[PDB]
Amino acid sequence: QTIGPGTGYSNGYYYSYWNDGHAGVTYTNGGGGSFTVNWSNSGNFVAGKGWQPGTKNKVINFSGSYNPNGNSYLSIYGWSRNPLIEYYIVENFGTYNPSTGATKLGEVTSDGSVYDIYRTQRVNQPSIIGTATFYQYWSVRRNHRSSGSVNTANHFNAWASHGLTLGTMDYQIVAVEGYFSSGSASITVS
Repeated sequence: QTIGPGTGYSNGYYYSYWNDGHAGVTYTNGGGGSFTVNWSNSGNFVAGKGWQPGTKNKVINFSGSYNPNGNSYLSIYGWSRNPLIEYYIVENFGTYNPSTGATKLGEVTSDGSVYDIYRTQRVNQPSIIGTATFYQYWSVRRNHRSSGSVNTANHFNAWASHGLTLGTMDYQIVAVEGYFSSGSASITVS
């Protein structure tokens, strides 16, 4: 509620807010499923509310406003362990296209749009377990939106048949991620 980086609960919802230490972000937990993040000349941060652990069949609802001014993402975001996987199903984003860099593996239609499916590999990056090497799986929504429902099952199933296995689920969050930019977002999860 103007919280510094951390993990916890605040009315049945798990929250996770991570940043690289750069100034510029203010993350506020609101009641229940709500949080606000406002950032001006940020570094890299990831902030959001949801579930710990997540599930391979959750259908996640979100509303509110997302107003990026530069490099940012609004995604269903989470991790799995063994294998260590960072995954993103991106609903909307700013000036930087998330697929830059990626290998396209396929497509899937869910909740009103087809999404393009990509795999990237992070080498010696922070993870949930500390500095690690891991694959990053992405579904990018062609038709961008700031509110809706996501049936996660569709994405995890598509990923599976393109050969992108997932281990045991860690947290599963609706997150706004920023990379050295500015913006505003107020979102509510359910």
